[PDB]
Amino acid sequence: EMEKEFEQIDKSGSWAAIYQDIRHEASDFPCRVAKLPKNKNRNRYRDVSPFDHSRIKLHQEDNDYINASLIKMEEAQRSYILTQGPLPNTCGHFWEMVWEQKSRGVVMLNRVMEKGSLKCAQYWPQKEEKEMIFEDTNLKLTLISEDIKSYYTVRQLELENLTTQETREILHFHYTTWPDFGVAESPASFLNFLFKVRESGSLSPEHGPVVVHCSAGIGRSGTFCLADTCLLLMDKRKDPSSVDIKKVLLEMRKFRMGLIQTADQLRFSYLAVIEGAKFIMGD
Repeated sequence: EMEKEFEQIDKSGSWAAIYQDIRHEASDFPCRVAKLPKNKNRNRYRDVSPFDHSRIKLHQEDNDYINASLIKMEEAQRSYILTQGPLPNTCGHFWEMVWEQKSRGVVMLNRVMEKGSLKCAQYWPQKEEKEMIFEDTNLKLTLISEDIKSYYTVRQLELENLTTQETREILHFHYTTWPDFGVAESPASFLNFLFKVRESGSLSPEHGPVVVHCSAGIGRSGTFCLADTCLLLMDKRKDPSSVDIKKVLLEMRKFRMGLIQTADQLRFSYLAVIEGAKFIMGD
């Protein structure tokens, strides 16, 4: 049981050492498109770029670059798009990607402002009567409804391709209570949030991949998809105890660098999977 490894790592207080080992073993692939001069202002952080082989390409010949990666989990049969929080100049690209990739859900794990700085542009409308038009990509975005809860908020958005006037409903799942520093004591509310996304259909194979982002698109975003995939694998396998979280994380890091940004986040991912596995187990 992953839980035994957990308590072992706890007794010997070796979380930084386990986490460091993941950093060392993680894949390294080129990110040459991300690093081209003409793309400097499409990247929020210099040290966080999508690998060329897994990057999402916008369907435009001007510049197809967005800082976003397709994380395709073979065995789990789940795909995710991990991206950075949009920039003042990349909100049109963001919604273009959502349109072109046929996503049904957007999962946002940060607040627009955290620790007194902007982590992300205000990329969706806050009022029904003031829609947003992204002129560079010819999309219209309308707030349809908003359900604010204690730990998260779910919004129904209407995205319209102004070129063809097709419309789709996008579900926006906004986790609003990740603490500014470190991680929560109990994974309970994070798990609750994950199940709400799942229940929405947003993760389901009839749709394009869910779009997941925080500020850089690797820390909280990595936690979300790591926990989801681990739980999915435990449900599907004949031997659930066979699910190795470290091996899943390294597989995911083949598709985007830096997933899980601290040993705290690693430990929390364990916690979430272990606690979550209890519902998944039959209770």
